[PDB]
Amino acid sequence: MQRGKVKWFNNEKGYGFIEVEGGSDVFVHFTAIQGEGFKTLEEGQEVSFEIVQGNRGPQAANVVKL
Amino acid sequence: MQRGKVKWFNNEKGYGFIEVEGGSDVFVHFTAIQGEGFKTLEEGQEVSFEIVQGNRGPQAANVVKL
DNA sequence: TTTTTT
DNA sequence: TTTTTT
Ligand SMILES: [Ca+2]
Repeated sequence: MQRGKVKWFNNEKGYGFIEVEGGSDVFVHFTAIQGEGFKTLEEGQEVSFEIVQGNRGPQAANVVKL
Repeated sequence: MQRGKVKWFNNEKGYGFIEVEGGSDVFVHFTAIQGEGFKTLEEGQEVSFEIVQGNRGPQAANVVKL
């Protein structure tokens, strides 16, 4: 196990490097990253969903990218 | 269940709207989105990790944002 | 990205 | 975002 700080990361390429004090940078591919990822939708994305009603209006539930 | 097409989604705000044929747009909060999210690292992020050797050299495994 | 239009 | 330097 090692501690480091992300040197840079490129979201188009899916990788970057971690800097380590007194050592070489370490390559990181996105698939190695733990934890929940960032949830987003792109303009034009086809989706299925359920409609529900909240106190501020209707909204989508169970939104699946088709 | 309904189908639609994302009209716009704002990553800073964490929400957007889904267009549906013949109906009002439907609001979508990011927390309603299903599937794995986008895995990324931000420059300067402190991380822990393990090192493994692939056929192009060492790389990080089990990368956790601290 | 933490809640109703762009 | 699909694999070694911004
Ligand atoms: Ca307006």
